Amino acid sequence: ALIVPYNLPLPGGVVPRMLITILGTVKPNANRIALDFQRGNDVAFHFNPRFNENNRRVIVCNTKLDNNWGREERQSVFPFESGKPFKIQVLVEPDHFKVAVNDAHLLQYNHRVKKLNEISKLGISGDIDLTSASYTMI
Ligand SMILES: COc1c(F)c(F)c(C(=O)N[C@H]2[C@@H](O)[C@@H](CO)O[C@@H](S[C@@H]3O[C@H](CO)[C@H](O)[C@H](NC(=O)c4c(F)c(F)c(OC)c(F)c4F)[C@H]3OS(=O)(=O)O)[C@@H]2O)c(F)c1F
Repeated sequence: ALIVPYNLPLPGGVVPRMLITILGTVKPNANRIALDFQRGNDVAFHFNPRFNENNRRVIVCNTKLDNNWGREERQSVFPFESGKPFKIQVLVEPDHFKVAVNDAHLLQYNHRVKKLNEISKLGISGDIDLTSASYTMI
């Protein structure tokens, strides 16, 4: 049981082979969830499940630079369910973040922010009960 929004420091930023694991439960009637991997005020990787965008469920990913959102990356697969426990794993690889939900690969997001070792915070927010947030090197 962690308070949301939660900040997970990433000391010395991220690096390939770093695995971030988030455990929680989606609230009933959730509207959205967000993971924000931040480089100072910039958002290197925003991962944003939306439960009701024009009555569709979609995950939006993007980068924020100098307070400007870039071009969104959207795909169709939506593994979250209101009221249910989830696991998000974010594995940093050399050219992308690799995301799996509930042990199934979901998406990749290519690195736009190049200075990986300055992406030194993960913010976790939105309509979840957050159980734990941690990292390990694999
Ligand atoms: C298929 O359907 C669509 C569509 F319907 C669209 F509208 C778009 C379109 O691009 N929509 C974007 C457009 O309307 C743009 C214009 O400013 O605004 C973004 S919204 C923006 O999108 C960003 C990523 O590009 C962020 O997701 C951003 N959200 C947050 O900052 C945010 C959040 F994600 C949270 F989860 C959150 O609380 C947990 C919160 F407080 C937030 F502020 C969020 O800002 S907020 O909705 O005002 O909060 C739309 O996605 C689209 F591409 C599609 F493909």
